[PDB]
Amino acid sequence: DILLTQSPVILSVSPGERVSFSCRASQSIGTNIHWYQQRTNGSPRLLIKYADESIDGIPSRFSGSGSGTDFTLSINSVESEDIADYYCQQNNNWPTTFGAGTKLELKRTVAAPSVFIFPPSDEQLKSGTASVVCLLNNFYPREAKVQWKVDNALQSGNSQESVTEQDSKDSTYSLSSTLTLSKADYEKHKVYACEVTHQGLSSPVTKSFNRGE
Amino acid sequence: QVQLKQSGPGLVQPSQSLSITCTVSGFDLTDYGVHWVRQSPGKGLEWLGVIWSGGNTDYNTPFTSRLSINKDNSKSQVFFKMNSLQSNDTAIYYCARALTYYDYEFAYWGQGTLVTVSAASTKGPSVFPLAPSSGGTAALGCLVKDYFPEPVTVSWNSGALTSGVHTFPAVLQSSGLYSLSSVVTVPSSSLGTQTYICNVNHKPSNTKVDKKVEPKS
Repeated sequence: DILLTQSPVILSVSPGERVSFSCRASQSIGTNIHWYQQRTNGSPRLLIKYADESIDGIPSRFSGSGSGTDFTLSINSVESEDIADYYCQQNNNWPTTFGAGTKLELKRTVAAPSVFIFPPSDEQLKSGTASVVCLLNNFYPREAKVQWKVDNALQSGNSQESVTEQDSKDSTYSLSSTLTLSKADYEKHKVYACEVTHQGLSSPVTKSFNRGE
Repeated sequence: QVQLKQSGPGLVQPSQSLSITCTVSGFDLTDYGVHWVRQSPGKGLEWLGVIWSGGNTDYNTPFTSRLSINKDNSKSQVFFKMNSLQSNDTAIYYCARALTYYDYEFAYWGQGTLVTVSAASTKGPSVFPLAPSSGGTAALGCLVKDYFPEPVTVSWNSGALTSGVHTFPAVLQSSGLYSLSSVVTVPSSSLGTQTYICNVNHKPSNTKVDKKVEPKS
């Protein structure tokens, strides 16, 4: 089977820049390459067929070039909504095969998170478990640190977090961290605090609540 | 308009079979092949096979002895069946149609079917409110906890509220169940007038829950 090698693995660029994706085939495939965009939680979207041919409904900023083994997808002036994984596909040789993808990330200015803390619901506490959630909204860059404290005891290992993909309009991330305790432990303590460190903040931000206030 | 709509996500037990239906519209199955492609978590695409206009099939080499594709032209349905699933067959499965009857440039795709291969039980989520508390903006949300397998869909106000929504990737907890949060930021002055409902659907367990979220008294 033909192996397609896409480079780079991750491409990080600013809005308005020209960007190029490389796809290299293990042997010559003529111009029998097609390209796809796949946005977060989306289906692939055909951008270019047969190396350089346009597809109805695809913006003019997308174009393709190449012949033989070395192919290029170009976005001439990248827009925030172009964040996606990009894949090449060959079909000179059966079976049709796809590259492993290049992920396009967009740079933007530093933006501090807005931080919010949520106590566990009374409904959940009936179940015997307390989830405490700290939300870091619309920030950049992606790196951030959440530290949980319960009555000034540092919590370690009993939280999980996840981060959204970059927003298609503003290129920010958001992050949710969930601290999980038993009901019994939750009701034995008063001060629940999430401390957030981020490049955009001159000092760490703490959001806290007192249980029962 | 050309569309391909696939059956819902769900769990397959190891060594058992996967069955997916792709229902097409805006073209006739007698005029186009329908292809199947999967995508393993965090990976690229793998072409599995095709049922052509006239009913012939081709299967990619790894799948020739365990895949069958059939169709019903009169019902615009294509049936994908794969036997003997193992863990590493966990993937999003897609049906797809090419631009031209004989070709492989996939202009039209199904929405995908997430198939999880695991020995575990299907379990529906509990939904808890992330209540707003006291720059004019409030955040609120829903915690969708303790479900299996993925995925869950969350909308707000029956799809009418999309601005400011962030639905997070699920985390796998040490229990082997998923948990996810979905949040939205809204004007604080809307909290007394507007209702905020998160609509949660876990198709694998046929669990739909609408949860109202509001300031705690």
